[PDB]
Amino acid sequence: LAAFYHDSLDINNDLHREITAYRLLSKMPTLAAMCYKYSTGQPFIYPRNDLSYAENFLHMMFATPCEEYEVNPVVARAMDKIFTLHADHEQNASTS
Amino acid sequence: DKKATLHVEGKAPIELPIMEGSLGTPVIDVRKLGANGYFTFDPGFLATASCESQITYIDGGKGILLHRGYPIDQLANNADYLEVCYILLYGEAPTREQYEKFKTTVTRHTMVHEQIASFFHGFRRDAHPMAVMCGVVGALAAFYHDSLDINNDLHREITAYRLLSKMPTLAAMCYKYSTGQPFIYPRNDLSYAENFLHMMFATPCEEYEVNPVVARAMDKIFTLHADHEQNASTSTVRLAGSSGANPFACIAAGIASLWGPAHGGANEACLKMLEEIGSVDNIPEYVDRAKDKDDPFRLMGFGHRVYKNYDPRATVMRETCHEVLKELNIQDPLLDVAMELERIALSDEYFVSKKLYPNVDFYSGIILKAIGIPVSMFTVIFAISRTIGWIAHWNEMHSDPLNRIGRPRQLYTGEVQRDFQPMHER
Amino acid sequence: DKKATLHVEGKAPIELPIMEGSLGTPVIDVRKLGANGYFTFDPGFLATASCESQITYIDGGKGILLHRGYPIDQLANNADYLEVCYILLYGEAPTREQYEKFKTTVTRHTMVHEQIASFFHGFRRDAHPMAVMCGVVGALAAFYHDSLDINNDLHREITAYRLLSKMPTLAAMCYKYSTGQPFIYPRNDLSYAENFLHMMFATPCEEYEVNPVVARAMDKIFTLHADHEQNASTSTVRLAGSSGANPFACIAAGIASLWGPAHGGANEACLKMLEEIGSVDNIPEYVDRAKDKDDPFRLMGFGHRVYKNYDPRATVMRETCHEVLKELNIQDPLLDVAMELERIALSDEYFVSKKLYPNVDFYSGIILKAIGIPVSMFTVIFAISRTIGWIAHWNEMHSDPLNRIGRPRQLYTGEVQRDFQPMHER
Repeated sequence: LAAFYHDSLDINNDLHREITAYRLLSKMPTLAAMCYKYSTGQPFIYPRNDLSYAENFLHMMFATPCEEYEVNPVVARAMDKIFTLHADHEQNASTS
Repeated sequence: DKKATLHVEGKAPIELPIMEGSLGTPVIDVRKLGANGYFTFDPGFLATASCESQITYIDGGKGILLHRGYPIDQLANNADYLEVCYILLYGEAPTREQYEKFKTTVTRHTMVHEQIASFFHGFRRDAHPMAVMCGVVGALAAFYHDSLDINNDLHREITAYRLLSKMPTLAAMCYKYSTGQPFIYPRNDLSYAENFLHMMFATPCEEYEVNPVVARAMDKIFTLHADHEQNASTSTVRLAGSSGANPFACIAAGIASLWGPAHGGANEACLKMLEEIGSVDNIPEYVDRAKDKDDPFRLMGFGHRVYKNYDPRATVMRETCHEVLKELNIQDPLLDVAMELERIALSDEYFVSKKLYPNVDFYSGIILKAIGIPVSMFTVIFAISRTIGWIAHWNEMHSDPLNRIGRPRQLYTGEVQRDFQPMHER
Repeated sequence: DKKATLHVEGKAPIELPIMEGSLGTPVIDVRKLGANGYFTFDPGFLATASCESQITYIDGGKGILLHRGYPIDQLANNADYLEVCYILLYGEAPTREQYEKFKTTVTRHTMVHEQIASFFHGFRRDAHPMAVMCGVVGALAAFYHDSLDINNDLHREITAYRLLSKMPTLAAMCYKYSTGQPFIYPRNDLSYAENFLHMMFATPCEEYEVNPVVARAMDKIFTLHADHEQNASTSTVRLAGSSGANPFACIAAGIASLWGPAHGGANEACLKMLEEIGSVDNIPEYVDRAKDKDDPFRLMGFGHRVYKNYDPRATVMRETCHEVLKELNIQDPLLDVAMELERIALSDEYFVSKKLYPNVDFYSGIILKAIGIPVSMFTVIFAISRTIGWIAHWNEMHSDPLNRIGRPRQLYTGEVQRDFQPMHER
């Protein structure tokens, strides 16, 4: 990603910084599910706009081209909660 | 407890155990012949039983074909192919629950790993499909070799599911590859034969709907070619497996064998004979060129080397063929030719008398061509069907107490010992 | 013109022709046994001669190995491998001119098409080399299938040159592929064995100079494994070829066969036994664990199933092994172990009495490991050597008047005929 946007990207322009945050926020789950698909040798699954963010992650993770995958909403709820409870933690190794 | 005795001239009688099976020809046990200073001579092994087996029984003269004791006609009129596969693997008809579980599992393995899907781009698109099929089955060997302990009978069970589930996926991939169309993923709401045809013919441009008469036909085809006792390719699979070789590499060897025109070309040779006649007009003349013993032209697809009177697979294939043609209502000169040859075989005395009935190859060629399967794919389909028999033989071989590495003999006809002299000295 | 007679109990005597070769065991012709209502039973075909052949003669007890009548020791002490290959193909020692022409041709085919070089990227880099080797030989089949008429004996000659020239290129490619180093092109100023080692070990980072003692050793290794009469892999190549299969697919089947641990693992099993002993200290204790009949530990690489007294290949390999070790002057605990086992085998009565001499596998394992060839490549090297024997058998089979498709029999031990009832009715 760094390679790809480096030229368009002026870190002093606070508006480029806003776009950059949307980019990481939107793509991170797509890339995550891609790693999963890659490592197990299954095909990538495109995002579906009719899905919520957590729903959409699980779908990209577990769906196959072989049938309709239906995300169980208890699980989608759980995944949402997980994202939330790990969103931020003040200063710490990785944030620092 | 009988015995045969073999006498030479001034040597003592040799005693050889006679063994009998549940059915068919008794055998003379020659395992110890070598110690008495002879081997047998048997080109093609036409008289040599390499093994005991419980899978498939054939008695040609009487028109018998059995899988685990079940007659093929009853199997084909009353079971789907996967059920027949169950039988070949486990030795008994499954319960409904065992069958449901068997279908679910088959379905789960139907997708092919992306790494194996990539391997197609190793071939040119015009490579012959059986070739591609060999390579691709060899890739499976690469892929599972490390996880795979052939002594663990549970790895062997998984391996059979893998070939059973993937073989049609790979087959349809070869087809798509060679015509430059995109691969089609399996669909779980489809039956095994349905799913094959869909992966073969669907496109991303519309919904493809598999006609159920055709899906029925394809199922019947799989079934009627599932297994055939010992024969070039099955023996190849056993012989290669007797060294402890990876099962997928053994299957690949079987496919290599099947691809030989003398094992896997009968379907085509039969279409080729129809094109050679060209028109209904030319029937009687070509009829007579078959009859001319000195005329290279013979009728391909009539009578049988083994099912001399009646092949019970032919009766089913005949009925399936007529359904397909009525349903697709094709108009083609070669069909008419084919259909007229059939009327003649079934009336004309010389055909009824010389036992020259339209055989299983005749009808399966017609069905395959009528459903839009190209000639280059005929043997690959044979391969898809037979794979389940290969693997069951392989398994049975592996579980045999009498299993050991093959080392056939020869009769030496070459040079006697002579001294070699270095090139500088000549 | 003798005959054997086989008697049953109340049936008439059966008359079976006895055939004799130029050398070795006479054979009882059973081609017509079937018509009298029997087959033989012969697991492994240990007593069944599938064919006539002039290529290689073995008499184990007497320590004889002949290629077109030339004894292997004379061949190995006096010819290079390509000369031996010439002999296997054409049946006679070449003149100097025929040999020069033969070398030039071999050299011309040594490069592999870029399209075949690409096919490696189909595999993961850690795939087992024999696997890669199968696929890659299957790719050759794809590539030449259309140009290739197996009935044209001139296509068959070209095909043998192709396998002979490329097999070492592909072998070294598997090696480079699996270790992630770049491929090394053939060099025409090098000899065949020289050129193999160079393609195996050179890098773009400096001039690689092949040590000539090692190149000599590698040549000897090729030679001593060029051919071995009928056996799992060679029989596999014939059996698969009997259907008219593409020669490259037949070779691929042979490689599949060879890869089975019971055909191609002897070298390794022998290194594995050395690592298991670990130190000179542990010799006598492990010696005694071999002796314990109830102790799974046996000595791998001593004595022989076939060359019961003396393998004449072992004498040469012994001398080659000592040259290599003196030249490379390696210091390794496993070498010391190996060398001490050797001193013992050659003195200790129980070894000399039980005929447990250090065999051709013992020494070739040591040479291979000492020259930096990894274990994963041991069978691939066996495959490179043997390919020339495979192809000569294949050719001879194809030129046989008695050639026909194999269809071995079975003894049926399965279920008797039973009715099948549909699942809904159970």
